[PDB]
Amino acid sequence: SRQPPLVTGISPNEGIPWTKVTIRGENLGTGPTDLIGLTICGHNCLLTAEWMSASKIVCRVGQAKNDKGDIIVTTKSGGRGTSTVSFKLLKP
Amino acid sequence: SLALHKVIMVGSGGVGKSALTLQFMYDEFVEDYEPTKADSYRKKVVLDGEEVQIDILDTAGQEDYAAIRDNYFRSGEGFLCVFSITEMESFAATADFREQILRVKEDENVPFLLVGNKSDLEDKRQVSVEEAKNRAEQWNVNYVETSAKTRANVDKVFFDLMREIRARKMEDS
Ligand SMILES: Nc1nc2c(ncn2[C@@H]2O[C@H](COP(=O)(O)OP(=O)(O)NP(=O)(O)O)[C@@H](O)[C@H]2O)c(=O)[nH]1
Ligand SMILES: [Mg+2]
Repeated sequence: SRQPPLVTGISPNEGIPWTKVTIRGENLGTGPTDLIGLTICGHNCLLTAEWMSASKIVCRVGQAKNDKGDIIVTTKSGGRGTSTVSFKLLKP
Repeated sequence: SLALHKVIMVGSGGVGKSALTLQFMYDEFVEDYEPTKADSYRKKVVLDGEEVQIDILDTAGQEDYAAIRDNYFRSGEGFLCVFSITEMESFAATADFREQILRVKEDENVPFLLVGNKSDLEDKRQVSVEEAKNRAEQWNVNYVETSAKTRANVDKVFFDLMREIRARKMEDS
């Protein structure tokens, strides 16, 4: 249906585990129920993901499984997305 | 493979660094309070007909940063030095930011723009246009007044800064 999610903003761009981050972009979901995937640094953050608008999702980062700060959003309407920015997971 | 211009937003707290960024990035403006630590934005934009990518590092206003600023500043190619026309204090603070930037980049001619934000609040102006202009000329940089609310000159400051970074990359390559 719609186009793939594209994350173009991350606030903040780094932080300790369980930091609350605001994700900005395009096609992040046509609604609250449209969101079916949210991985940051390989970590599944879907459970804490709160859809705000098609350009905004808020969630909490978790301990990394990857070393790349990739922000992958997946919607039912547009499929798996990509990000232009990365998140840096910090250690306490 | 596209050109990538790295812009950095600097200035005191509450002057509108984020508002300017979010209006430019997502065409929005909301009267909200949300102090920044460090946020990253990057998207495709068309500069003078050519598709490029702009990257924006939106930073914290609080001067609680010293060695942290150095790293951020070093990664940037151009800077938007923002202050609010309604807060003289933020204007006087620009001298410091300028100093810190020139230092790390070791370049007095680094792409730079002095931005007087919140132009829509003329009734609360504390910094005169004349004063702001004089400082900009002293530093040899352009001065532009903006409004993240009405979006006046917002696109202009980002485009002009990119053109400077662009020109700069022409000379060095
Ligand atoms: N009327 C008006 N309000 C503005 C303008 N720019 C920012 N504001 C308001 O001023 C407040 C602070 O803006 P904000 O972007 O958070 O400032 P900042 O410089 O990013 N803050 P910090 O340094 O703490 O990260 C917000 O409530 C915002 O809506 C403007 O041009 N006009
Ligand atoms: Mg901010």
